[PDB]
Amino acid sequence: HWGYGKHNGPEHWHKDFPIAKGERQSPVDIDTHTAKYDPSLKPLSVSYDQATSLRILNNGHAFNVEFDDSQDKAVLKGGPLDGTYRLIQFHFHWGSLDGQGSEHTVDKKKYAAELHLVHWNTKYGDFGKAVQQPDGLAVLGIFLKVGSAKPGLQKVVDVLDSIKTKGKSADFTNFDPRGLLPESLDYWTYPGSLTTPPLLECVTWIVLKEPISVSSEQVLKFRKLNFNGEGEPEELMVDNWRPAQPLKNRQIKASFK
Ligand SMILES: NS(=O)(=O)/N=C1/NCCO1
Ligand SMILES: [Zn+2]
Repeated sequence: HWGYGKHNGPEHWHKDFPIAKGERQSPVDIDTHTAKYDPSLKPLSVSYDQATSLRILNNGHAFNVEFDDSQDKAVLKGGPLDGTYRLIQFHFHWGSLDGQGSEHTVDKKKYAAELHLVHWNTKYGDFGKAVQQPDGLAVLGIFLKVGSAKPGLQKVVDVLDSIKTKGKSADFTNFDPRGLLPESLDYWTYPGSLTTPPLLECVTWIVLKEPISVSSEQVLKFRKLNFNGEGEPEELMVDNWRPAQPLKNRQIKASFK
């Protein structure tokens, strides 16, 4: 199926998923001089104090930390958003080397990794219905640079040995995603898509300006995961990012002056 290799990676996805060449694909390069401060942006609200994490899964493309989204427990509101968006999962994209890994870029700069906190608009009832809507999803994107360790990441790092291969999962209750956030909530926003197949154009992207720092040891452990299943030849899970796509008829707005 689809993946990140030379024979099934981003250059091939359009054959099964023609929206790959659509009008609102993600990620994009964020040209900081072209982005415009938007005074209509209401304050952003990240309310994760009641989050209920459940499980961590290696899905063959990345690992997902999944949340109970059966009630408004961890929600995103404000900023460009109308209404309430419920956290369903987070995951990362990362590189083989520290100089690449992020999906979005900032003035063409690539970060070592990028965290995506995925939320769905509660007006549509379920995630599956939300992904049939142009305002179905909101993804909070956070860049990772290598420097000092991120303490709130370490519990994720330490469980990765138990989900090495595709299809493995582990309990991952009582994880607090507040520990993955930078100090500032300044952000850029634009309308886009999922960055993995099926590449659906349902996402309001909110990309924080401030990266979090993680240690070289932390990202090195991401790179020991495997794309393959148990019993198959080892394919390290690295370079699971889609490059920047054409901006087309979009404007990136900044929340900050
Ligand atoms: N990288 S991404 O756009 O968050 N992609 C997905 N796919 C399912 C939900 O999030
Ligand atoms: Zn993602």
